[PDB]
Amino acid sequence: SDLQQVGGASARIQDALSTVLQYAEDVLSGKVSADNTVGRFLMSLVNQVPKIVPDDFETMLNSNINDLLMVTYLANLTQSQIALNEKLVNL
Amino acid sequence: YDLTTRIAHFLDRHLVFPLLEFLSVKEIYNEKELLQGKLDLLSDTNMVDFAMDVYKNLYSDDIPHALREKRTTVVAQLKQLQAETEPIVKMFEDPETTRQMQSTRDGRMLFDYLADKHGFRQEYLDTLYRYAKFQYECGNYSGAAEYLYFFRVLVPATDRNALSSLWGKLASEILMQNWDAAMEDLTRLKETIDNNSVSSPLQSLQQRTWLIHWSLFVFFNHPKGRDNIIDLFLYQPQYLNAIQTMCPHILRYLTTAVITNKDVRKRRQVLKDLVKVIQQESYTYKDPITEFVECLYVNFDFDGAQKKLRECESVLVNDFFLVACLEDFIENARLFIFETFCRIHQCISINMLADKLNMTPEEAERWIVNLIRNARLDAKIDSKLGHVVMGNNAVSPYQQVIEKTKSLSFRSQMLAMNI
Repeated sequence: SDLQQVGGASARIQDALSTVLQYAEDVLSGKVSADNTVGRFLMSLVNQVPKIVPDDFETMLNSNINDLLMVTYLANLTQSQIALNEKLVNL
Repeated sequence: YDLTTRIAHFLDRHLVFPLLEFLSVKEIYNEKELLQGKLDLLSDTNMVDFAMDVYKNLYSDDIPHALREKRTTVVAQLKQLQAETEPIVKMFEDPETTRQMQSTRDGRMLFDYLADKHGFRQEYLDTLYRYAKFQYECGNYSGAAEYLYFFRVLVPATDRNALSSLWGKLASEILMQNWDAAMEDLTRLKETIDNNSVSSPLQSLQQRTWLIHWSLFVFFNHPKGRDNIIDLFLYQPQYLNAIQTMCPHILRYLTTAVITNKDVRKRRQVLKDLVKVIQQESYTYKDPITEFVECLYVNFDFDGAQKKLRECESVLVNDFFLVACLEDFIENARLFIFETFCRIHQCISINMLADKLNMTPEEAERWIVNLIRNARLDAKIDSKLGHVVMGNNAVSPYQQVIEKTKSLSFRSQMLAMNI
């Protein structure tokens, strides 16, 4: 959660930075150091996450979320069975 | 098995009145003809079935056997031989013997009515004993034997005479076609084998074979007799070891009488405990038509099997044996192989079923719809490719485990929280 807040704090700095970088070009002339350089950084982000785009891949992602949820659900069941064994042997 | 070690010393030394000789040089379906010969010897001469034997293929040699007994009906055998033109010059025993028998029945019949009318206990037993010799000597006179056996049966040496009388009344009235009397002595015979008698090796075996002979041929409710015979003496497909077993045929009728009167769940036990036990392993390599049904079923073939079963239908529809439920057997054989095939299948083309069995593809579609209509097949049917598609690939086993594990334990903890 601390890492997610650091990442959202950073992402909000990126929104503010790119807004300033564009507006510098609109106002008079700007963005020369931020041209194909930043366009490669933003692409470097996008190529990694979200990887690709089609329906096949998001369907695969949602199936994996259901399996990760199933493993998490089974881990609640194992912990509850350990609790059922715990509750029988501490009376 | 205990009774099997009783067989093991003896080795097919069965006591049968015809001895060994049956109607020789027979042509069509030799396993069926061989079966008829072991059955004729073990039923002490059938008689009725001789006409059936001739109807399937022309044989002269029932005449053979048919000439040599008189107590079926003397006039019938004499007419059978004089129709053939057998020039015996040996038919002189009967007018003397029958005339002694006529005097014997009427000079018993006068006592018959006195003993009934007086009701005296010694007189009735003496009149019964004086009767018992006569009805043993000639049961042709069938209704006279039935009147005698309606009341007491038993005479001083009880076991042998009662048991032979039950077999004789059952045999006579099966031949005469009096079913109610035959149904009575099918019932009376299976009651009588409890106690038992001395049970010297061959006696118990002959009793097993007599139960097979009345149960086999099917008149009324023989699926109940199928249930009574199998769990009696504990589940065997032939009921004898010592290598020579061949009765041969009972498993064929028995399988159908499970399929058309019960769920097939249930044929998994028949496959282990009747089909793969060594008595059937002995029988299978003596009957390739029985072998094709079992061997195709246990190996799960799709298109050698269905053609060979259709080839077998052609022989089976020309079986002249009594069985009653013939197309019931054949149709549920077609269904049961299809049901077995469809258990793990992905697809079936409607046409590819139709060409194979020689039926029209609409008739094949409506037949598959009847499997679905009865819930003998989960499916979807493709309307525009004409293929039926199955899909029972059950994704997620976890929940029905979860149901049981936490229902018992959690409620058991709740039971604990009260003392």
